[PDB]
Order: sequence, then structure tokens, then C-alpha cells
Amino acid sequence: EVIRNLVKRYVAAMIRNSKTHEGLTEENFKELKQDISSFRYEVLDLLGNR
Amino acid sequence: RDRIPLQIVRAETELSAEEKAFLNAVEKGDYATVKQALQEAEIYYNVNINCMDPLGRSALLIAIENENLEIMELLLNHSVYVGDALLYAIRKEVVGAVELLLSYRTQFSEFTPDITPIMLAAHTNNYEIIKLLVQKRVTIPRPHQIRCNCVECVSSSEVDSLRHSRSRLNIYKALASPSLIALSSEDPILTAFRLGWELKELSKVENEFKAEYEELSQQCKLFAKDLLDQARSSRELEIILNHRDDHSEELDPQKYHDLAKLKVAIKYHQKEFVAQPNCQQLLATLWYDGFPGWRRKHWVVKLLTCMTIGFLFPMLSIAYLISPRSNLGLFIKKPFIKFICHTASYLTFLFMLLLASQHIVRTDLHVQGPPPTVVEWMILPWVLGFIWGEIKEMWDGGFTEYIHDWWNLMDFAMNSLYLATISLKIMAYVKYNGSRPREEWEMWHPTLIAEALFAISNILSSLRLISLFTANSHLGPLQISLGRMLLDILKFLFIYCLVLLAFANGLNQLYFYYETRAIDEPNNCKGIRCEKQNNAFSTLFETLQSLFWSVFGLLNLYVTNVKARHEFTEFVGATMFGTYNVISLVVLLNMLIAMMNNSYQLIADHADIEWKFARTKLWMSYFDEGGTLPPPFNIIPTERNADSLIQNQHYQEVIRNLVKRYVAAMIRNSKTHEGLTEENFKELKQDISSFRYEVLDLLGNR
Amino acid sequence: RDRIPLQIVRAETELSAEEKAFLNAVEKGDYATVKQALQEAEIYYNVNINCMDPLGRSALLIAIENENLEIMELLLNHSVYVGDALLYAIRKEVVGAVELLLSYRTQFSEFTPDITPIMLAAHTNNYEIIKLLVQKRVTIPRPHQIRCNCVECVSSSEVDSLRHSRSRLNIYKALASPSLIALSSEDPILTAFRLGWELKELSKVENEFKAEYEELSQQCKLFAKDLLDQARSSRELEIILNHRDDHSEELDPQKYHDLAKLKVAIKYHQKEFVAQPNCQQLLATLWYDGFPGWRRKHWVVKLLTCMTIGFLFPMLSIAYLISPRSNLGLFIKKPFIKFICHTASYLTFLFMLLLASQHIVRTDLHVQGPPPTVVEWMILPWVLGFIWGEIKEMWDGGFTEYIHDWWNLMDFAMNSLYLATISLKIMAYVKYNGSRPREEWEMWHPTLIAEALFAISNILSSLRLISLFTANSHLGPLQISLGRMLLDILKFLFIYCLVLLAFANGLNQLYFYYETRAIDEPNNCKGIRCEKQNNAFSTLFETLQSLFWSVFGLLNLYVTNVKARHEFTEFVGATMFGTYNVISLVVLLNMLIAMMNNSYQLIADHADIEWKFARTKLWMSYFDEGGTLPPPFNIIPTERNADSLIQNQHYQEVIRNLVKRYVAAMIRNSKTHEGLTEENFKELKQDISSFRYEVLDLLGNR
Ligand SMILES: Cn1c(=O)n(CCCO)c(=O)c2c1nc(OC1CC(C)(C)N(O)C(C)(C)C1)n2Cc1ccc(Cl)cc1
Ligand SMILES: Cn1c(=O)n(CCCO)c(=O)c2c1nc(OC1CC(C)(C)N(O)C(C)(C)C1)n2Cc1ccc(Cl)cc1
Ligand SMILES: CC(C)CCC[C@@H](C)[C@H]1CC[C@H]2[C@@H]3CC=C4C[C@@H](OC(=O)CCC(=O)O)CC[C@]4(C)[C@H]3CC[C@]12C
Ligand SMILES: CC(C)CCC[C@@H](C)[C@H]1CC[C@H]2[C@@H]3CC=C4C[C@@H](OC(=O)CCC(=O)O)CC[C@]4(C)[C@H]3CC[C@]12C
Ligand SMILES: [Ca+2]
Ligand SMILES: [Ca+2]
Repeated sequence: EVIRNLVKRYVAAMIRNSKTHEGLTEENFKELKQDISSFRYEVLDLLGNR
Repeated sequence: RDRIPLQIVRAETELSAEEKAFLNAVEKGDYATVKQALQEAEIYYNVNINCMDPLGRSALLIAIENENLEIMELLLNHSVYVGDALLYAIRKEVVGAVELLLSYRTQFSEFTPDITPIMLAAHTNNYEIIKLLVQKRVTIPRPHQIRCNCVECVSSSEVDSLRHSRSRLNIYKALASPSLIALSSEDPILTAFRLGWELKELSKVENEFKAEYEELSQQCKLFAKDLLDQARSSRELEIILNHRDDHSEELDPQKYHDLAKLKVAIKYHQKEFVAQPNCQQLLATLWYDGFPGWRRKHWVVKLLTCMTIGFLFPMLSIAYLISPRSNLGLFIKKPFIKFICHTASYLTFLFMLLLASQHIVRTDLHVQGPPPTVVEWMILPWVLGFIWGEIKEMWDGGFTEYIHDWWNLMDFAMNSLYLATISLKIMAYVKYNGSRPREEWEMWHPTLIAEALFAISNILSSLRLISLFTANSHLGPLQISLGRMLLDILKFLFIYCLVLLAFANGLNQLYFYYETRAIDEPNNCKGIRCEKQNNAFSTLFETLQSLFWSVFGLLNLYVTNVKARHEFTEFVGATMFGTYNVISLVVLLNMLIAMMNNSYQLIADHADIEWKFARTKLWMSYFDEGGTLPPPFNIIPTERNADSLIQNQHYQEVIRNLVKRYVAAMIRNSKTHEGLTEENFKELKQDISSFRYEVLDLLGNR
Repeated sequence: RDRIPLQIVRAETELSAEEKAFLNAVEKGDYATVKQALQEAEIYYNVNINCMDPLGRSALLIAIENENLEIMELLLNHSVYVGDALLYAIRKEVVGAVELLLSYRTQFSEFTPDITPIMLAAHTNNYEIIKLLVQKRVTIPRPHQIRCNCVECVSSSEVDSLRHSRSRLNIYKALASPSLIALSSEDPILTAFRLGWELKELSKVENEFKAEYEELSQQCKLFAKDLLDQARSSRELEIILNHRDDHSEELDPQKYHDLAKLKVAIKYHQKEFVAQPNCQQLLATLWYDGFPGWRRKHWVVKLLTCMTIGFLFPMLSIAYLISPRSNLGLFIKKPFIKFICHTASYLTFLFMLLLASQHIVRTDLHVQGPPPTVVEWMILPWVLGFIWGEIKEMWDGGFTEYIHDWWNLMDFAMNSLYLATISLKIMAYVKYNGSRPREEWEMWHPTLIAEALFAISNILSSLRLISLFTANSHLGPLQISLGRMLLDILKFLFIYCLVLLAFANGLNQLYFYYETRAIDEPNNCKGIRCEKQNNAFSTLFETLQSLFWSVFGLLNLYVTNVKARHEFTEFVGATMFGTYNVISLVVLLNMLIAMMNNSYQLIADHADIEWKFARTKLWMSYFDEGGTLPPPFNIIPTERNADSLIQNQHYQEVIRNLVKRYVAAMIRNSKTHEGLTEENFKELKQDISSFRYEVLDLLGNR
């Protein structure tokens, strides 16, 4: 029972420590850029006029 | 088997597939999907809005996680279970979520049971969130004194020591928060002084968690220093440093009593606060009262004016006695002038000490009870002033002064030896009334003892001059650093002391059989101080000296031989001596060098702040009106509430402006120094995802 | 006056307001606004499409800057001036822009005139862009050898030395690019070996830019090691390390056939390549050929095993002579077994050196021409083998490389001293034929000289054992580091020699007047090696020895006195000696300690790679079958195109896979760099701005 609670707390802390530990990389910038490009292309499908 | 089968050892309850998609919508920012699922949950009862993901994060925690305020209200409107959501919102530091949970009104948690919203908000140090909670009439438990034996402190420690220790540290982390102190402390500077000092003491009693408490204490010291950094005028700095917290008497004349806040900082060891450049600049103006342009002067002009005042110290001292109000009688009261006069009055004393060995009337080497000579008579008034000054300073200082600085230990020993010399010379003068050849004097003749005691005092008096290096910018920083290395060296001498005793016992145990008499030695000399060293290890007392002198290579190897020439015994004794030399000179000596090099590197990065703190204490000891006359001349014989209220009003006005500037600077410093994390990338991605879903819901055409 | 008026000193041509808004549209990503402004300028001629912003960036450079490809094409369609925008696109590393400028077919520039698209692409090290340019038949200038006196090299360095030096460095930066080497090099590993070695030599000749060339050389060394890291099987590693770069030629059967590329790496000092764990693991398998489980064995079994083979070294050596093909005659050929046999055959020689002085026959101390004794006869065959073995390497290896190794200098001196001892012993044997008391022998008696020469060789022979520490994992790393500290110590010995000579000249100049004769000294002994030291500074040769011995405290202070007792002269001479002691023992000695501590810290971070390189050379010297027999026993008396072509085909196949894996890893290693810059924030902001303008352009009911 104690081991079960310790693992639960440890897993949350490690998942917590990652989101504040390391900075951004090139893979994050590429991912963010692709999100806008996908949104731009999808929106441009509904062209009211041209 | 040759394979390890992996299985879930501690299995939790699985989450339905319908709930899995419902949580995915919240993460994606899909407001429309979440709204339908919540509304559908009111009829079908297929998915649980409180679906507990094994990680513990429900939809509400996911909504708070992504800072999506609009969705969080959507779930809150549906009566979702809150539980410890406020703590999670506070930790995330989202002002919008915290306000929503405040106005809205055993499960696994990421926080210990003792954490409260106010305590956690102070841990994050968020000024905006702390202000929101403080406005709602919150309170924090008061920690008991460190040495408390009440029923609660003892019972809690026995019931749960681990929880009791963690609860105490959590409270002190909240109280040490700069944002909380700036918001709720009447006098933030005084609060930081006391809180930081209390944490340093706690770090000693709590051995296990010393590092945690030492970081909190350092955080309090920085806050007070940073508040002082926001002063923008000399008037603001003067108001802060001259503020008196209380008005209980405190009107004793002959006392400077004008920098009360600065003196309080010195009492609490606020070295960074004292070493602040603006505080130092103001102090230098008082220290150099009579020299408005001291810094601009060439090093030759400075040196030339130092001897001129020093040579004039006898004249300035007399003027202060005859006409204190006169033009000349006021110069000695300037702190830097007074410091030079005292130094000159001490260099004169040391010069006369050199003269004690130069002019001794020949044929007087045999007077058993000789009276004081010419040099001794002049030295006498100086000694009485030194003894009187220490007793006089001890009456006001208190019997706890001897434990503050190690220089006062040298002053006590120096004065005690001088007193013993005077009494011993008096006894010899009365007991004997003639002259006898010095060769026939006994070992413990009073005159011989007095001469030895006097010579020992001379060494101590000269060494006292090293304390004056603190006033110099070049020597002070180095002298202070050297004194900080002596405490580490003293630890090492404990290991060497045991090694010396271990080998001294072994060598004496081997050689005490062969002790010889002085009559049987050449020149009738016994010991290691003879031209032909002998009886090095005959007695334990002699053995200890022999091993001490071998550290400097002054013990000859032939002392390991005995007259009977017992070859095996001599070789064993020489091997003990050889082994001792290896341990002390090849191993222990080099270990001390390595330890000293490492310790000096750490000391070197704080030398400036430590020296400036030491020099401030030196300067402030000359601001007072009490000990103006050097030792040679120091023995010659209305409503107050209105003033205190105004003085407090001005202090509060300055404190208000300092906090405003400090808060803005800290809010500014965070936005330009902290780097990005995964929480920011996740937030940015969710923003686009939410916008994409919202736009697609309404095509807007056809 | 009291104010400094600020103005533009070097004013450029101002940019019209119409152009200012036109450039702002490009930065914002406003495609619609840019399209109209370009079209408007086609008729009205109001704005300059080539508007030169004082910063030098036109619209085209701004379009390339933001990676806005579509607007770039929009500008390029309007015939905008190109200049050298390809370099800017290449530096930005935007594949789309580079392709557009390639297909598209006075002024201020951010690049020097010598930079070309291929050179700049290699500087960035972008594999994709370099491939695009290489496919279009590009070339790079070939740099001349470092020591070139041709007309072009001399003339170019005459007109513009600064430009000549920068042009050469730019070429080497491109050639050292790992991406270019992987793409255009037939043998990338060999190319990296030669290129990195050539850059190290360049960093010496071109000492002004030594740091730049040393970084390029390190970059080449890393690339070769990283290529080896991509090997995934032992077969791949075997193919790479055993590849011969089309030697043809004749190979000595006495030499080691395999590991051709590993030997090339050792020749070029590729320490990281040699120290690679997979390369080391393969070498250990060959080194421990006869012990498949050497690592798994306990340290006791290893130690017990070493002495067993060591004691049997005489038997194994004999077997290799009698029946080399026999089972026992093959053991000595195993490299680790052979190393132990040689070590055992050398420890036996050192043991007999001890026995030379342990056996004494009375009445033999007076034989002037004594013949060799029992120990000397056994030692003789060892010495002949040692001399024969060293000469065997003189012709085999060559004069140049032999002297490069410091241990060979000790081997030469040791063998020369042994040869001189033998000849001197022979001359004494022939010249004299009787026995005479040794007390009457002359100073330069041949027998006395031979004894001194023999004793000196014994010290050198024993010190040779230190070179065997390289084979040990515990002592080898420390022994290698100690030898790296000796080069720094030798520099400091230059300053001390100047100090020693300066004071030796001064002391001898003062004391040479008072030289006394040996007959006038007690015991008839003259010099500082007497019981009562005298004539310490009488001659320059004696003075140098006296100052040397005072470094160890072996010179007594009374040597500064003269018989005539000239007080002023004695004090001056003692002050010279005192000043020398301060400079050498208080100042110079501590300075050497401080420098050694700093130099050891740097050496300590490369100790592992340095030791492994040294141990690899030790191991490889026992792989060959040339010097199998230890010194005691070493004096006893088709068409090859098909094989070389196939061996090259397999090497090319492995190289192709290694480059593919390396390129992917480097492309992978950049995306996880864990960093971001402002150029990324600018690009992300521009994407939203471009999307916002495009969406807004489709307005509804206006
Ligand atoms: C402690 N000690 C000592 O007391 N004497 C004086 C004896 C009475 O004169 C010695 O001579 C003596 C000695 N340690 C010795 O070697 C040690 C010295 C240290 C520095 C500890 N390292 O480095 C090692 C490598 C372990 C050698 N030696 C010299 C010696 C050696 C062999 C033999 Cl057979 C005889 C003498
Ligand atoms: C080089 N030198 C020397 O040669 N002798 C021997 C003379 C012949 O016996 C000395 O006695 C002698 C000396 N340097 C001396 O002091 C120096 C020593 C060093 C280490 C360089 N630091 O630290 C300072 C602080 C500069 C003092 N002193 C001692 C001395 C001092 C004053 C007087 Cl009036 C007489 C002696
Ligand atoms: C050779 C021995 C026996 C001389 C006597 C002892 C010295 C160690 C004393 C004599 C004069 C003293 C000095 C008298 C005045 C000054 C100036 C004072 O500096 C200033 O106030 C100016 C600015 C600065 O230099 O910091 C600091 C202390 C110092 C160096 C004192 C340090 C201690 C000194 C050198
Ligand atoms: C008392 C002192 C002077 C030592 C005894 C003298 C010699 C007998 C010593 C001196 C140096 C020794 C050598 C130092 C290093 C090595 C390498 C060592 O090689 C290994 O197998 C090392 C394996 C590993 O890496 O752990 C084998 C023993 C040997 C030849 C040693 C054999 C014994 C030697 C010759
Ligand atoms: Ca005192
Ligand atoms: Ca050799």
C-alpha cells in the first residue's frame, strides 16, 4: 500500500518536473510552425471569393 | 526462463473509452465537443464528468493546466467536484483561475495535507495572487520557538516527527516570501532582518534540513538588500538608516545613536545590507568628516597628512582636555582623525618597547630587585590606560564580549601578563635589597619570571597591529581572508595532535629505559637544546618536544642511538621516528595544503563583502564620543511622542515607495530572464488548436 | 559648453516615406500590400523596388530573412536586383530560397569577396544545401602547401597579406566540413585523418590564427571518430580497420599484416579514433589471444598466472628456437604472453645488477685489471642483446622517428655507457697485470672510471621499468599524466638557471680573493663535501654546486665567513646568499607549484584517451613477429588486383552505410538542441501576421 502511494506521487512529480525543466528545441518550433500552416491551408479551402 | 515477463504489478481501475475521448477534447481545446459531452452526461449518464484519470488529473485539472478559462467555467457550471483545485490553480499561477475558484465557492493529491492556499501562494511568491488571498482574511500558523518543550511541540514530534518537521519548514517558506513580507509586514526591513537571523539559527538545530533553512535565510538577506537598492535620493537613505523601531529611553550621551537601523543590521549580521554601495558611501562621508576631497587626493598627499596628524596626536589630545569646545579641541572628535591619533598613540608605545632592550645600565644585570628604569616609567601610563580601557569597555560591553571577536582574547592575555609583570617586579623589589651575580639565581627567581612575562607581552602587543589592516583597502581584504582560513586549519590540528601523541607514547615507551644523567653528558647539558642532542625520548614531555622540532628538521638522526648500542632497539626506534616523519611531513602536511587551497577558493568570492562589513565595525567604533582620548591620556580625570510619530510617518512613506519600485523590478526581471518550458509550448499549441476548432464550427459561408 | 550635441557624423541617403511603408509590408508578411506596391511601381515609378535600406537589406533580403517563400517569388517576378542574395539565402539555410535562386538563373555586403556559394554552404555544414550545389558542378580552390614560395603565394602575400590569410582560412573551413567530406570524399576516414593533421601543422606556422586552425583540426578528428561510432557489427569494424589504401608494394613477412587503417590513425595521432571502445575491444581480443576469459578472472588468478609464465620464459624462448611449429613453440607468439616473457627476461637482468655489489671477495679490491666476475659474465649476453636490439631498430625504423621517443634517448645512453664500461674494462685488463692498493690509484684510473660508468648505467636500467606502467590500468594513466607535466616544468627550469648563474657570478666575484689551500684546511679536505665545509664560493664551478645544494638545505651558514674576518664582506656575501634563498625557495619554488597545479587540472581531463593511445602503441609493438625472442635469446642465430579490388568494394559498402547513419544522427541531434533564438520568434510572429492579412482580405458586406 505504501509503495503504491509512493509510485503515484513520484510519477506525478517526474511528469511535473519535465514541463518546467528543459527549454524548447527545434522540434518544438517546427511543430508550432506546422500547426499554423495546417490551419492556414484548411481555412483557405473555404474561399468566399477569388 | 530466458525472458522477463512484464506486467502491471499495481493495477488501477481502467477508464472507459467514452471518457478517454472526453478528456482528449479538453486537452485539444475543443470547446464544442466538451459542451456536448457535458450536456449529454446529464441524460445518458454514460461518462462520469469526474472521471479520475490514473494520473489523478480530472477534466478540471486539465482545464486549469492549459489556462483555458472559458472551458474551466464550462465544467464548473456543471457541478464538477473541486476538491483541491484551488491549490493546483495557485501552483499554475493563473490569476483568472484563482479568482474563479474563489468566487465559485482519500483521493490522491500532489500536495501534503498541511499546505493551505495562502501558504502555497507565498511559496510561489506571486504578488498578485497573494494579494487576492490576503484580501480575504487569511492567516498562517505561528511557529513555536526553536527550543520549545510545550505539550503540543513534544506530542507532535513523537506522534509524527516527519510530518512535524515538514509542517514547520512549509510555514517558514511562506513567511520568508519577499512578496508576503512586502504586503503584510509593517516594517519589511526589520522583518527580513529578524526572519533571516531566526532561519540561520534554525539551520543549526535542524541538522538534517540545514540546507533548506540556509537558503531561506539567504533569501531574506537578499530582500532587505534589494529594498535598499531602490533608494533614489540621499534623503530617502538617511530616513531608512536612521529609523528607530522603538522609543524606550535611549538617550545616553557619549553615544553616537544616529544610525539605529544600520546598527541593527550589524547586530543581525546583514553583511550584504551593510556593504551596499550607497550605505558605504554615506558612511565614508561621516568617516572622512574633515576631508571633503579625500578620494581625489594623491597617495602622497594622503600619506603626508597621516604623519602630520599622527605626530600631533599629543597636542590634539591635550586640547580636547583643556578646551573641548575650542577650534583645536574639536578635531580629535572626527572619526578618521581620532583613529589616526589612537594609532599614533599605539605606535609610540610599540617604539618604547623596542627601547627597553637598548638602554640598560651596565653592571645592573645583577640587581635582584631593580626598580623601574627610564623606559619602564614611560611605559607605565600606557599600560594603565590599556587596562582601564578594557575594564571600562567591559562594563558597558558586558561579560559576553570575550566570545565575540578573537582579538579581545589577545587584549585580555596581554593585559593580564602586564599586570603579572608589575606585581612580580614589586615583590622582587621588596624581597631583595642588593646585587648578586645572575649565574647563581635560582630557576624561579621573581626577576627572571618577570622578564619572561614582559617579553611575551611584547610579542602580543606587536601582533595587535595586524587588526589595523582592516582599515586598508589592499591589506584588509587579505587579512580578513587569512583569519577565515584559521578555523579550517584548527580542525586539521586535531588529527595531527592525535598522531603526535600516538608516536610520542610509543617512542617514550621504548627509550625511557636508557635515560642518562646530565653529569654524564658532555658539557653537563641534558636534552635536545644542547649542542650534542641527547635524551630526546627519555621522558614523555621531552618526547613531545622532540617530535615537534623534527617537523622543522631541527632534530638530528643520531638521537635514536643509545649508549649500550642495542642494535634491534635502535632500529625500531628509528623506524618509529621515520614512520612519524612520513605521516606528518609527506601525508598530513600536503593534505592541509590541499584543504587550504580548496577552502581559500570559496572564501575568495566573498572577500569584498566580508572586508567591508569588518571595516564598517571599525569605523563605527570611532563615531561614538566615549573613548576619544588615546590610552596615554584616557586615565587623566518636551514631549517625545510627537517626534516619534513624525519619524515613523516619514519611514512609512519611504517604505511604501521602495516596495512599489521593488515589486515592479521583480515583475520586470522575471519576463526577461526566465526561459521557455514545455508548459509554454503546450499552452501555445492549445491556443491554435482551440482557435482552429472554433473557426471550423462556423464555416461562415454557403 | 556643458552639453554634448549629438548628430549624425556619417550621414547616408535618406529613404522616402513611400519606400518605408513598402518595406514594412514585407516584414509584416502582407502579401496583398506588397503585390499592389510592386504593380503600382511598374507604371507610376514612385517607389524604388530596389530601395537600399541603410542597413543594406532590400525587400529581397527581408523576404529571405523571414523565409516567406511566396512573397520572394513575387519580388523575383518583378526583376529585382539579385546581387549576392544566394549567399544570404545559404546563410539562412532555407532550402526553398536556395532552390529558387538557383532556378531563377561598391555595394555593401556582409560577406568578404572571396566567399563563394559552395564555400559558404560548407561553412554552415548543411547536408541538403551542399548536395544541391555539388550537383551543379562546383569546385573549390586547392590551397598550396604551407611552405610554398611560388610566385602566386609570394606575390599574393605581398599585395594583401590580410586578404591572403583570410582566403586560405576560408578554404580550409569548407574542406573540413563533415557534410562536404561525407558527400565528396572517396575515403572520408582517410580524408579526415590527413585534413586534420594538415590543419594541426598549419596552426603552428600560422601562429596568429592558431586557435582557428586548431578548432578545424579538432573538428576533423571528431568526424572520423563519429563515423566509427556508427559501426553496428564486428564484421563492419574489421573491414574498416583492416583496409589498405591500395598499397600494392611489398610487405615484410616479419611485420604485422592487418590493422592497416588503425596504424595510419596512430601515425596521424588520431587519439580519439584509436581510443574508441569498439576499437579498443577488438584490440584486447588480439592482445589476450590465449586467455578468452581474462577479464572475468579474479585478480589473484591473474597475478598467479603472470608469475607462472614469467618463470617459464627461459623454456618458452628455447621452444621457439627448437620447434617453432610445435605446440609449446607457438605460445611465445601471443602478444600478451610475449610481453610477459620480455618483462621477465628484463626483471632477471635487473636482479643480476643487484647481485653485482652483493658479492665481495677480499684481496680483489686491489686488482688493477681484474677480469669479469661470475655476475659480469651472465650480464654480458643480456647487454649484447640489448645493443643488438637497439641497432636492429636503427635500420628497421630510421634515425628520425627513433629519437622522437624520449624512452629511446635513455636506451641510447644506457647502451653507450655499457659499451664504454666494456672497453674500459678491457684496457685496464691489458694495461695492468698485478694488484696495487686502491689508495694509491690515480684520479682517472681506468678501473675507477669503469666502475662509475657501470653504476650510472644501473640507475638508467632500473628507471626503464617505469615505461611498463603504461600496461597497467591503475598506474598507466598516472604515469602518462606525470610525463605530460615534465614539459611545463622544463620551461620553469630556464628561469631558475638564469637566477642561479646570476647569483653564482656575484658570489664568486666576491669570495674568490679568499680561496685557501687544502693543506691549510682541517683533515686536508677542500670543498663543501667535507665535514667542515669550506671554499664554497672560491671558484665558479664550486659556487654553482654550493647554490644547488642550498636548495635542499645542505649548505651550512658558516661557509659565508672568511679567515681574515672582513665583517663588511662577510655580511654582503651572506646577504647575496640570503637573497638567493628567498628568490629560489620562497618565490620560484611556490610559483612552480602553482603552475603545476593549473597544468595538471587540464591534463587530467584527457588522461584516459592519452593513456589508451599509449597502451595501444605498447600492444601493437608485440603483434609483430620480429622481436619475439627476449634480449637473452635474440642474439643466438601472382595477380593482386582481384584481391585489392574486392577489398575496396567491401570498404565502400561499409562507408556508405556509416555515412547514412551519421548524417541522420547529426540531423537528429540538431532538432533536440534544446535552444531557440530570436530568428525563430520573428518567423513565428510573421506566420500569424501573414495568415491574419490573408484571412482579413476576404471581407464580406463592406
Ligand atoms: C618508514 N621508514 C623508516 O622509518 N626508515 C628508517 C629505518 C631506520 O633507519 C626507512 O629506511 C624507510 C621507511 N620507509 C621506507 O620506504 C618507503 C618510503 C615511502 C615514502 C613510505 N614510500 O614511498 C614507499 C614506496 C612505501 C617506500 N624506507 C626505506 C627502506 C626501504 C626498504 C628497505 Cl629494505 C629499507 C629501507
Ligand atoms: C634577503 N635577506 C638576507 O639575506 N638576510 C641575511 C643577512 C646576512 O645575515 C636577512 O637577515 C634578511 C633578508 N631579508 C630580510 O627581511 C625580509 C624577508 C622577506 C621574506 C623578503 N620579507 O618578507 C620582508 C617582509 C621584506 C622582510 N631579512 C631579515 C632582516 C630584516 C631587517 C633587518 Cl634590519 C635585518 C634583517
Ligand atoms: C613597520 C611597522 C612596525 C609599521 C607600524 C605598523 C603598521 C602596520 C601601521 C602603521 C601605520 C598604519 C596605517 C595608518 C593609516 C592607514 C590609512 C587608512 O586608509 C585610509 O583611510 C585611506 C584609504 C585606504 O587606503 O583605504 C587605512 C589604515 C592604514 C593603512 C594603517 C594600517 C596599519 C599601519 C600601516
Ligand atoms: C618494489 C617495487 C620496486 C616494485 C617491484 C619491481 C618490479 C618487479 C616491478 C616494477 C614495475 C612492475 C611492472 C609494472 C606494470 C606491469 C604491467 C602489468 O600488465 C597487466 O597485465 C596489467 C593489466 C591491467 O590493466 O590491469 C603486468 C605487470 C607489470 C609488467 C609489472 C611487473 C613487475 C614490475 C616490473
Ligand atoms: Ca579590546
Ligand atoms: Ca628502444
